[PDB]
Amino acid sequence: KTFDKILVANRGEIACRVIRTCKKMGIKTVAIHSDVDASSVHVKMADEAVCVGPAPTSKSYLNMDAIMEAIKKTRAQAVHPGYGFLSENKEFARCLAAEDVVFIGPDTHAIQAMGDKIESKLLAKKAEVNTIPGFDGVVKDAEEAVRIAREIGYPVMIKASAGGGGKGMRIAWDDEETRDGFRLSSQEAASSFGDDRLLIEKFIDNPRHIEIQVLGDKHGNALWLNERECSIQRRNQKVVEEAPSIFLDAETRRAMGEQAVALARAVKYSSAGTVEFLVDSKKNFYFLEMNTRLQVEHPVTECITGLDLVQEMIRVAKGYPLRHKQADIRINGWAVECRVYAEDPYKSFGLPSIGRLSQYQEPLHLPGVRVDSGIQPGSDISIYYDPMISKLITYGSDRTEALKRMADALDNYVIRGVTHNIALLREVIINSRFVKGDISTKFLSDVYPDGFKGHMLTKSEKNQLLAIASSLFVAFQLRAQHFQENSRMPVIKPDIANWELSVKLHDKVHTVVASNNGSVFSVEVDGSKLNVTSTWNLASPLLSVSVDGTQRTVQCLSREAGGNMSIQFLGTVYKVNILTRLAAELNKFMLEKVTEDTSSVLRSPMPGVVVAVSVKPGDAVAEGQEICVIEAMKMQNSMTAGKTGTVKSVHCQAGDTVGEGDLLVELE
Amino acid sequence: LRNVTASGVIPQISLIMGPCAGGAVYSPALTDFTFMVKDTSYLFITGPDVVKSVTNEDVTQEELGGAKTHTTMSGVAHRAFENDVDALCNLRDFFNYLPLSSQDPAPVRECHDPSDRLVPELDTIVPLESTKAYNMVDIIHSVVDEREFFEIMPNYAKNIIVGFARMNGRTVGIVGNQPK
Ligand SMILES: CC(=O)SCCNC(=O)CCNC(=O)[C@H](O)C(C)(C)COP(=O)(O)OP(=O)(O)OC[C@H]1O[C@@H](n2cnc3c(N)ncnc32)[C@H](O)[C@@H]1OP(=O)(O)O
Repeated sequence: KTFDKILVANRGEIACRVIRTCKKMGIKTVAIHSDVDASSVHVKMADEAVCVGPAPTSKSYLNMDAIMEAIKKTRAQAVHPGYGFLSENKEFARCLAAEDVVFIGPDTHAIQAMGDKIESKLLAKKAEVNTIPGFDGVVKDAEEAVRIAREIGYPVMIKASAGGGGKGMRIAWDDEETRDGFRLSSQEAASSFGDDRLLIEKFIDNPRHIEIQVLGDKHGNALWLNERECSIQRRNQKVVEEAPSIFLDAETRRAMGEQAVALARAVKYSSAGTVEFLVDSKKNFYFLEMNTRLQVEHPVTECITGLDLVQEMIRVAKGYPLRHKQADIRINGWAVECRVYAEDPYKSFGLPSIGRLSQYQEPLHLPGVRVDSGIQPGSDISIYYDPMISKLITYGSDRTEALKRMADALDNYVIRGVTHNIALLREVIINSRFVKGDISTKFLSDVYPDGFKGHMLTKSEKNQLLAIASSLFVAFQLRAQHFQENSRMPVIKPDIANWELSVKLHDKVHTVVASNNGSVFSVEVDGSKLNVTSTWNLASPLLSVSVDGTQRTVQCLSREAGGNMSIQFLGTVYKVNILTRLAAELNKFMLEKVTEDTSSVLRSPMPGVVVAVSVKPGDAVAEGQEICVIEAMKMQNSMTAGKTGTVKSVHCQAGDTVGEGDLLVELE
Repeated sequence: LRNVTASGVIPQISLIMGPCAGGAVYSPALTDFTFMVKDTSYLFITGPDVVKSVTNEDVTQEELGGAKTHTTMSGVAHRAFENDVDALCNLRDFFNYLPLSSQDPAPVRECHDPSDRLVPELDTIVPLESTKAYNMVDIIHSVVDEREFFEIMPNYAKNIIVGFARMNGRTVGIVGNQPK
């Protein structure tokens, strides 16, 4: 029937996906891991595991020789590398095939065929897709810049024959600024890098990035699946994708699907892969690139096609034909996917954090929600690997149902111990341009021109947040009074009919008066009447409240006796300081002393010898990042940074002996 | 005489809210916990005026008997709080842990935290390598009710952790090592 044993050459949720599929198929799965990944989820889910190497991936997941030893040691029949590590490594596939182990993925012909841009462009010309002509020559005269454009098209770009970074580049539409752009570049470019030869090609406006997936067959067949819209991205990495685009009608889907197949059938791509198109504002589709590997955006198409990509790839690798025909591939609903990273969205959109996970709870009780995660509580996330936490997939019958369900899943998704990007995901999906669909590949750069700031509250939302925070504050104050009765010392519950609070938010102080009527608190927030009803279970990480009929989910992350509370509301953490009337009136007499934040000055907490320094000046530093290791008393004391930035100076080197309080490293 | 007689009979808590000199400075030595207010409270027998007059040493009021000295180095004060309002707010919370008298059992309070839940986060805290330190506080916080822990002397004798917490509603005391 199928394989008896498959080895997976990857880690994390992608390895978990294969392990689950194999178990469904009745196939034993072998995992590989590094020494630090020995307790990761995919290692425990697999049937057998082999340790390959140490923490850095170059010696554990890219060490093809050590992996080959594991493959034969366990008598594995086929290898599925997933994506990333050795999915395009030809030397691995070559030496793997030399040993008659079935490789699941592209063959080496497809990897080399798309090895560079020349073969890819030539394929698009042969398969007949698009690849819009440019000018195969140098533009020299003042009238050639416009005459050549007139023959090929309208939107015309002027760029240097070699170079980049604005090396005389200008965007032109009509003939007047095309002539002007050329002559400016042709007379001034010679002063930059000594070259004033200009070329012209054709461009598109507000692009959208659209993928079409193709499933190849070893027998020559190939089918195309529904597209994916992948325009929400930062640092050239996608974060949110939608399957049933919006920029395509039935005819466009067929037209572009056939071209994606035409590429696959002309290189004989008998594997699963993706073809990337760019579409302009006028629905003109242009070829961009052909990808050979299971994409990270393959769990969102499955929810509307009803397929299982890993199951299909394994049967094709065994040698079975495709089990479906094109007429059976349709859109059964809508699906949207969000990638959750252990990153700070404020620090230039996604600066990696370092840490351990103390609380973790996936929203699997909600309808239409599928969470694909490679982590479990008590997992560490570190600098050696892309800080992925999970991929959250939500589907529904329509576009509004899938988006609403996604919003709910994000608020019921508990991640604590690291900094995550839920606030960014929760606001983008509710943005008026996203709901309508006016999204370009530079969407986030125009919405957040000054960086990510967090969810902005309106009048009614501030009243709901104040009412919830005030009612929760009182709920703790009432719980504090309920003791088991001591027969020796009677306890008399204070008859507090009204709680008069002064609730400070960012820079405003609000007047809030609350009273308890059982399960519901009646709260007056600056004259506005709100009724907050809940069960008020104060131990749960997820507190469900109803405020004037509006259903909210909030999380209380921290509490202090001084009135400080950290409450997450609509994905954003808000800091509120709740004092009683009396405490707030007297607190004005306190001196506003301010101390210095010296988080850039990293000193030795413990005497001993310095055995490692992870940095030199100029090195990037994340919060929680290990900087120095000092060893004494048969123990290695790791010193971490409290500030994100770069290193300014390294004051103590490995081999040096330091005492308590000595300066080790100074940050910028 | 009363402070000694009350020992082991009723809790005795002393919060210092300003300077304290002469014989007064000994009452917190007889009570059970001493708390201070940063940059406001002092504990000394004689002031800097006497130190300068008796011996050739130069010292100021904060260096001689300030809250930072007694919570970080001498081990006299159990914790200092930033200001008067925060100091009393935390004092109310601390009070709720203790029985009224030694004749009473540890208080038990309403608790919503299920007593039979697991904490998977503990399985991987302790490294297999003997030379790698870990934070003991991560274990303490995950076990105690609703992850609330009251730490005593956070800045003094950091190699041992002591404090108060609740488990299933009942007040308990926790002692443990800090391998870091
Ligand atoms: C050896 C032993 O253990 S016994 C120690 C004996 N202790 C004392 O007598 C006090 C020690 N020395 C002092 O008096 C110091 O000034 C201290 C300890 C009170 C600290 O001084 P400060 O905190 O600056 O308070 P300060 O003395 O400035 O206060 C001034 C006011 O307090 C009163 N005051 C200050 N010291 C004393 C004192 N020792 N006895 C009675 N009243 C005093 C005064 O009436 C004065 O009145 P004013 O309001 O017109 O100024």
